[PDB]
Amino acid sequence: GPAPRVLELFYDVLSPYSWLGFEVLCRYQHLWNIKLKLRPALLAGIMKDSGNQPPAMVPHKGQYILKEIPLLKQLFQVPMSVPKDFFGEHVKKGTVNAMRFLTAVSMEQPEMLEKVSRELWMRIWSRDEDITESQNILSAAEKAGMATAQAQHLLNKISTELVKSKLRETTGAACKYGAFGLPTTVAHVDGKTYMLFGSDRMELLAYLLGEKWMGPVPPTL
Amino acid sequence: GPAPRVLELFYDVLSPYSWLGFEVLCRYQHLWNIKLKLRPALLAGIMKDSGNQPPAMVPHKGQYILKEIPLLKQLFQVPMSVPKDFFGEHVKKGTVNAMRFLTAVSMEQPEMLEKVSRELWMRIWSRDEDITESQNILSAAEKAGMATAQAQHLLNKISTELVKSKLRETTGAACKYGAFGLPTTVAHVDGKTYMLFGSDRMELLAYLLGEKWMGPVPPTL
Ligand SMILES: N[C@@H](CCC(=O)N[C@@H](CS)C(=O)NCC(=O)O)C(=O)O
Ligand SMILES: N[C@@H](CCC(=O)N[C@@H](CS)C(=O)NCC(=O)O)C(=O)O
Repeated sequence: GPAPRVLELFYDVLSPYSWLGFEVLCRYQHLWNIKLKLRPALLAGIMKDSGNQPPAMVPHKGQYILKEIPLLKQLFQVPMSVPKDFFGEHVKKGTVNAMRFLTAVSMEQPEMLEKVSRELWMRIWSRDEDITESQNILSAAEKAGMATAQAQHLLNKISTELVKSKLRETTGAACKYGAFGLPTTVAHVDGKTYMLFGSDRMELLAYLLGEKWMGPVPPTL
Repeated sequence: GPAPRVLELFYDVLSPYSWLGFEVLCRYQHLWNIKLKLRPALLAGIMKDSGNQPPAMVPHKGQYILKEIPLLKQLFQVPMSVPKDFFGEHVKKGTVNAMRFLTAVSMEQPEMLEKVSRELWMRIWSRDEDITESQNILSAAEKAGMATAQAQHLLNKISTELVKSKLRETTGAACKYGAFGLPTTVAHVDGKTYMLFGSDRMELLAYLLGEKWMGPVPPTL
């Protein structure tokens, strides 16, 4: 049939909404005529370029997010839980090491990107564990089924210039597309380019794609 | 059968997303076991009684909104078109008048609230006409099917203290629920209270209610 439409998903494991958007597209890549391309980006890098302000700046907005997540995780069926101090410890510690590792993985082990991204989320957004320390990142990759030698090998590269600039490029591409936050999904359909922000634009995306929307947890074939 | 669940929708005709959320709930009040209670509120008051600035302050973000509206109007099937001087004209001015009239309508002519609200949006958000002048607001009420004498009568009360404070009270109730923008929908289900922001949370609202989601334009049959 018709060539699949390419979907570029820009995300940062630091983001709970990115994990929601990510699981939804991951589920639909076996149902819609699409080709999912995972693009590891840095939220901080995107908020920096886009000159975007902290969505928490507003007391009711930040509060709202923390009360919303526990409801959305049920709908989307993603085992996540609001950290003990998200806006404090995880956000300020950062994700550069994680995002750079995922970048290395997308360059050398593209078939593991999905699972390793999921494991890093399981740590920070499911078990409130740390994902800034090499041995922790390494544990995530190993749970994702990656061999210890291979994981360590990629980890050794996150300090490389190839990987460092690959991350900066990938997050610059998202801004060039107009990104101002994550998740950002860019859909390439019949010569057109759509940029959708958030994990609640998957139903609009189906419409633009001419695909059928069946909820965040569509029925497996 | 179980008593219907009350859904409170806070909206301001100034808001294009409030109109989207508004039409969605208006179409589902015939399908879901719910009771829709339209609550006219003033965005500006919500923006103040919460300290939340206009979302267009982030350059990349205002642009996203104006590009997204044309796509969402199709999905939702709502005849809207983006104004010209949205800022130094429609917004800079205000809707205080239109929201006060809608408040008077909700107090004396509750069965016309829906239609009149829909006609005021048709003006500002569909034909880019004005809705700050009495004779204009009047025109909206007439197209809604409201007799000119009745409409004029209500218009004469928008200066009253009853009406003025009713609008302030209603928009304050939104803030007490945690509102930081519009549309804000508050669902009361089994003793629990959910506050959902946006026209893109109806699919989560359906899950919380135990109802079936069938897109922004459910099968009226
Ligand atoms: N409404 C979106 C919210 C997504 C969101 O708030 N993402 C955060 C990072 S986890 C962000 O990038 N925000 C930028 C903004 O709100 O302008 C959803 O339901 O997924
Ligand atoms: N993504 C939401 C956006 C709703 C929105 O942007 N609402 C505006 C008024 S029209 C607001 O009150 N924004 C406050 C904010 O974004 O913090 C939707 O699809 O409804």
